[PDB]
Amino acid sequence: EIVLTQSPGTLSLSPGDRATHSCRASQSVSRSYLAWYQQKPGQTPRLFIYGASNRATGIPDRFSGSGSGTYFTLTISRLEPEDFAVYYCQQYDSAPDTFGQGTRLEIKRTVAAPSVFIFPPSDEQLKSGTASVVCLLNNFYPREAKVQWKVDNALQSGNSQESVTEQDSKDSTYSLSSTLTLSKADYEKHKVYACEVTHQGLSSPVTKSFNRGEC
Amino acid sequence: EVQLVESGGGLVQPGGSLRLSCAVSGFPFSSYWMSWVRQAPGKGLEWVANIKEDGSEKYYVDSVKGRFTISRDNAKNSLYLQMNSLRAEDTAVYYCATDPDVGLSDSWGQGTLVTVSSASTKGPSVFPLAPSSKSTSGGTAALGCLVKDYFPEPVTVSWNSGALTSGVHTFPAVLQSSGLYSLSSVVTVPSSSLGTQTYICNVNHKPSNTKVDKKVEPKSC
Ligand code: NA
Repeated sequence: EIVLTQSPGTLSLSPGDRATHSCRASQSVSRSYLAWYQQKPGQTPRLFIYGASNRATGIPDRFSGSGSGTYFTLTISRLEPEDFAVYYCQQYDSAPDTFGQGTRLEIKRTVAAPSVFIFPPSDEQLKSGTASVVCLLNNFYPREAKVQWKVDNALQSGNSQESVTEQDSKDSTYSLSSTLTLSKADYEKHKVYACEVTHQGLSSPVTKSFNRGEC
Repeated sequence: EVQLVESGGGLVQPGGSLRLSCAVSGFPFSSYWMSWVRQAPGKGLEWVANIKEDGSEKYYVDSVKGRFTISRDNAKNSLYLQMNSLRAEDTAVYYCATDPDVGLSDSWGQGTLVTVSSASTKGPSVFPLAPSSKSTSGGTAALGCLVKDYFPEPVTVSWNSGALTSGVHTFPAVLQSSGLYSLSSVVTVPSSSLGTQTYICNVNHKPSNTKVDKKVEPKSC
């Protein structure tokens, strides 16, 4: 097969910047048979460039492709915040019509601290024997954040899961959910539920807490 | 408009089979080579198979040769993938994909998730996320729904029947130790609204034919 190797694996740049995505082939590929796709999270890939250098329909002028032989690039001349994605190259000269492994393009912005919210378990859920406590970190940048759960001031380990949204298409921030899962029995035995957040946008870590039962 | 509409995926037992369909409109389907491409959860795109305009030539990746068959029905502007002897390695979103020389950005289907598992479909429990009044301290309030204990993916969440989109964050699902998924969907809203506006999350889990609408009632002291 023709192996396509993309570089870099990850690229992080600000609006206005010029982004360069490289695609190297293990053997020569005719220009007529190199494509580039943009894939947003959880979305169908869109064709952006075909025949190495032609823009597909609807593709803005800031996207361009070039190259021949064993070296190809996709350029974004002037990045916009909506341009975050994984970009893939593909050759379609000879089967298998292999894809590169993708370059993840992330959009840089200035530091933004999270707003923190905490949600107790619902009475509906407690009827089922499990209690979920949710901590929300809203609209922050960069992605890296530490979330620690404490129950009556005891640090929890092994009983939480996190996930993070894609970047906001306009302002490039993330949000993050952390869910602590306890038995109902454990939840009802304790009073103070706290999520402590460490993030570079904060001057000091923030703790958001509730007492079980409060209005 | 150009459309490539896929069907036939979903949950399937190991060793089983699925028939994927892709109905194309808005360009001359019969003039193009077509392909299937798949993407395992969290992984890259992998080309699977392609087929000539008239069906007379086709190629497959080694790992599917002999057990997947690509075909087309030009009279119905449709592409198919017949998938047999399925394994966990085949779990992926499968896309129909037009020859890039079509030159159209929207030239792939919407995807269909194939989950190769012996487990049953299970619909979600939907619980409200309402913060305490005492813990709500300033102007913009968060609320949400916790969509817990479903299988397989995916679920869809909307707010107020699609009327509310600004400030919505529907998180990626997490697989729990139980082997069931959980997701939260949150929205931030003006505190001033909490009294005079209803917030309902609309949850659809097509695999189990489960639709739940949950009213999220705010807390006050
Ligand atoms: Na393979």
